[PDB]
Parts: sequence; C-alpha cells; structure tokens
Amino acid sequence: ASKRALVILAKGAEEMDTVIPVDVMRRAGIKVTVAGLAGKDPVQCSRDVVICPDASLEDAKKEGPYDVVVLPGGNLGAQNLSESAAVKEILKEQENRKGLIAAICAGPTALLAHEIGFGSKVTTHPLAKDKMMNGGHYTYSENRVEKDGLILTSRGPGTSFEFALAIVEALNGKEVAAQVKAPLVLK
Amino acid sequence: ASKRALVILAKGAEEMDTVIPVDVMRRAGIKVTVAGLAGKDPVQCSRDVVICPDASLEDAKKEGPYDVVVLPGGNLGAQNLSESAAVKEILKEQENRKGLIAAICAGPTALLAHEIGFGSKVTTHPLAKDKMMNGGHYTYSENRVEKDGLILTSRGPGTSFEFALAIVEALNGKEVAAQVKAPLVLK
Repeated sequence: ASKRALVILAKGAEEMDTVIPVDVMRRAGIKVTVAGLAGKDPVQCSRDVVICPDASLEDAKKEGPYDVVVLPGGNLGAQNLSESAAVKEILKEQENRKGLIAAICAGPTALLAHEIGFGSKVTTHPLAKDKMMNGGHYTYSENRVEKDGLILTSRGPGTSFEFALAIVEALNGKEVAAQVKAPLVLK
Repeated sequence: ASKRALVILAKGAEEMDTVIPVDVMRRAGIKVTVAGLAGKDPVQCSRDVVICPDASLEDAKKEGPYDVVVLPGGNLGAQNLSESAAVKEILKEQENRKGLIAAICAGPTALLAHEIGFGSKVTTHPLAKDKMMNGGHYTYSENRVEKDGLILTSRGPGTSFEFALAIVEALNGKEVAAQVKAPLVLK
C-alpha cells in the first residue's frame, strides 16, 4: 500500500515550496497529486515558473482521502488557499480524520483562515508570523520544521528539503527518509 | 541594464535543479528565459513535475547572447542536452565570448559531451563523477559549488540554493547575493 499526498497549487504559489516537496515525496514512493485550485490549467507561480497540475482540485478531492495535505507558500498563493471553500472543506475533513496537514512559509496562514489546528505550535516564514499569530490561536516557533501532532509546518524555500523529509518520515518512516536524503547532497 | 540567463529545459530534467536557480535568479533581478530544448510545449521533468517553458530553445537562441547559460541535471535531461547540436552551438559560442556557463548535478556531463571547458576544476553529483571524468579532461572536486573561471558547477538538489547564489554573485555581486539569500531561510 502506498501513501498518498495532495499538494494544492494556486496562482502565486512559491514554486520552490511546491516542487521540492512534490519531488522528494515521489522519491519516497508517495503517490502525489498536484491539484490545481482553480482547475486543470497551468498555474503561474510567484516567480513566473508555470506548472501544469496533475488534476483539478475539484477532481482530486473526489479521490481522497489523502495521508497528507500539503499547502505551499507564496503570499498570493496562500491568500488564494485561504479564500477557497474547497480548501476549507478538505482541511476540515483531514483534521477530523486525524490526517497529517503540512504547510510551509506563508502556507500556514491558510490554516488560520480555515480555523485548522488551533492550539498547535507552528512556524512560518518570519514575514508571515504576524498574520499567523493574529488572535493568538497558535504558539509560535522558530524551528526550521515544527510538528505538533498532525500539524507540520516550516519556514521558507531554504527549509523545504527538511520539510519534505519530515513529511516522508511521518508517512514512510525514518529509514526511508534517510535513504531519500542521501542522494540529495544536503548540507 | 539587467543581466540575462538562459536555462535550457529538456525532458527528464531534475525539476528542483531547474526551479531553484530560475526562482533565485529572478529574485536577484536577472531576466531568465526558461527555454524548452524540444520546443515550446510543456516539459515532463524527472519526478513528473510538468513545466511550461517561456520559449523554445530555437527562439531563445536568436535572442542572445546571455550572461549565463544554465544546464540543470537529471540524468535523462542531461543526456538530452548532450545529444543536441543546438546546445553544442550555444555553449561553444558562450565559451568563445567568455560568458559564464553553469551546470548542476548530472548537468556538467553535457559540458563533456560538447567538449566545453576542458582543463577546468568541476564537481558533479557523486553518481555522475565517472561519466564526467571519462578521459580525464577535467579535474574533480567535492566542493558543493566549484567555479573555475567561467565554468561553474555544483552537486545536487541539496546544493542548488548555493549554486544559484553563486550565479547571482557572479552576475550581480556579493551584496545582491546576500540580500537575496536572507529571505530564503537557508541553514
């Protein structure tokens, strides 16, 4: 049985925050669906890399549930995730079934928007801290990767390998994470 | 005047090796053209991320010269780069005009194929060393980023931020590289 990941890709997403987890999860043997928030059409990311999703979110949501739901960052991408009723329902359903939710950089601010995981320790990009902390619903961390039960968060493009490997460890174990890590040539 | 980069994107390219330099160079104010080797159509990368190029290589080559030519890795992507007469002519012209050439992971093996930069110190992914060193035309290094004049090389996805920032330093200087680096949240 392979584990399955849903990566929700919106216009303005940070392309590094998107691609590094997709690639590293696929190296781990996870079945990853890159789902376009707005449909199946190509998505223009924050630094103008254009990525073609595997499916629309409308279609991918009918194929779950997923062992992890991943929210990339990019301020405008996270804003789009935060405004979507479909994303709200996916995350609420994932939380209710005790499934992992992973978000990086500005991505965790969509958790706030959707009232997901309140009372958890979280990290974000430093510039997203004030947005995430509005109302005091989370406890903040400066760790590069933070995991408080089912809520897994991380800080930025430069923490995206660590983030992705933490997802891999959570789903497929420490040994698979270590095996996937070595050929990456990480610090 | 902004500096310009040509990133040559072939089927089977490593998507992390591709996207991290494109994004980081754009953060540095470099004008980056992601050029599809085979045409303008979307490119299926090694871990199945599909990237839409900005232009075909046929068109982008008519718009140079470029201040850097970047060759991503991925074994099958590097093989495609190595087999292309267009890539041979671009790299030969770049070498002749004393322009920077940057290649990561398996990417440097296309330099060997095209007889570019012989006599330079280079690095590659560890698994690409034997291919790169066939004939002894380069001197090998285990540094995470190696630069020997105009030939700039690096090892893997996990060295791609360092690689990209070395390109930025070469084109736009140390201060711009440091400014771009800080918001990335690197180790």
